[PDB]
Amino acid sequence: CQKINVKQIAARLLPPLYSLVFIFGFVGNMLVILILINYKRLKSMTDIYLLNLAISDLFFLLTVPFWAHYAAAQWDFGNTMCQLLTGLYFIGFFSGIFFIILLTIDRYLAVVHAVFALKARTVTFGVVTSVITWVVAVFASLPNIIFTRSQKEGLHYTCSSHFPYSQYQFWKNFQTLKIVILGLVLPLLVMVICYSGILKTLLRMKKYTCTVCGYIYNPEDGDPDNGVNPGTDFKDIPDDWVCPLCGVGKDQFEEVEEEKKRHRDVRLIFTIMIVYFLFWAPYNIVLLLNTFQEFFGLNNCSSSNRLDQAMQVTETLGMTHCCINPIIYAFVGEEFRNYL
Ligand SMILES: Cc1nnc(C(C)C)n1[C@@H]1C[C@H]2CC[C@@H](C1)N2CC[C@H](NC(=O)C1CCC(F)(F)CC1)c1ccsc1
Ligand SMILES: [Zn+2]
Repeated sequence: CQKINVKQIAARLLPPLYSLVFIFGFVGNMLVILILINYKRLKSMTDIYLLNLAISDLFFLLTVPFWAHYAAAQWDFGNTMCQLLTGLYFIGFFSGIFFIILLTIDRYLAVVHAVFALKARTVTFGVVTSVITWVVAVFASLPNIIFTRSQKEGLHYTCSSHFPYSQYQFWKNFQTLKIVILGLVLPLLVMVICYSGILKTLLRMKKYTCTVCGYIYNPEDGDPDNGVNPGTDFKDIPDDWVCPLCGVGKDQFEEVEEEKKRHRDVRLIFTIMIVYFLFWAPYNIVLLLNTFQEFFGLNNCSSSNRLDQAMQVTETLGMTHCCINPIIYAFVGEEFRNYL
């Protein structure tokens, strides 16, 4: 068996691709950072988390031109930069998802537990949680920065991670589960718990009109005369209940179209999380497949080279995501459109 040489392809394909993701990302993110302070004026907890999410992206973007040069030639920046850039990449990766989860839990706290929302959703506490988030991200990145060095291999310089020989398999497995759990498994649980909890709180809030007379059932008012307590969802009401005006069943009732512009905050943060999974989930799956190829997949010569190739391709897609977040704000968020 023998591995494949991708240097010839990558030295042609990666430098113009990376440079453009950089141009479009640096410009895109700086526009976001500026508009959040100079127009939006950081009024809520969302504004603090979205700001830090754009900083984590810029941190990721700062490393991009260095990767473009390394792909095209070699590592001409030394050891200091090698660790410092792999650092900003990891710190930028972890804090990025960490702030998306904090933007998810935030919407779960605003929709559900509305009484606790107004009580504990300050700008000062938002900054405090943000300081501790950037710290946790650093500690998560820390082992990966340490085992990264820039070494000369024959006539070429490299900037890669080299785990300790004696415990090579343990660090390979431990770092795989740390990236996969904190980047896919953990936020995926948060996306399931929160958004199903938000949707069930939203659903209760919907108003239903009688298609016969026009009676609008408000959940907040209910129907005490017939025995329907206030707050109760229309769907949750027994079928035997009739219209308090004409006397028709729940079947001859339709959903009132909603101006989901309150829920525009929920609709945007949902797109940030969903689109994060289109760029980062393919890499996270392949990472688990490549590390656990023996006893959990195909360990053969051909399949291993295919897995390593798929890992580079899917980490290239994941990297591209740092320039994608402004496009979501430009389309989903009506506020960003109003600035132009
Ligand atoms: C070079 C280059 N050219 N284009 C890229 C990407 C921009 C595509 N790069 C480099 C490849 C490397 C090294 C720094 C940064 C950027 N990448 C981190 C990978 C990391 N993954 C790992 O360290 C795992 C590897 C497999 C394992 F050992 F089994 C477990 C750990 C990571 C962390 C968060 S996302 C990816
Ligand atoms: Zn009626």
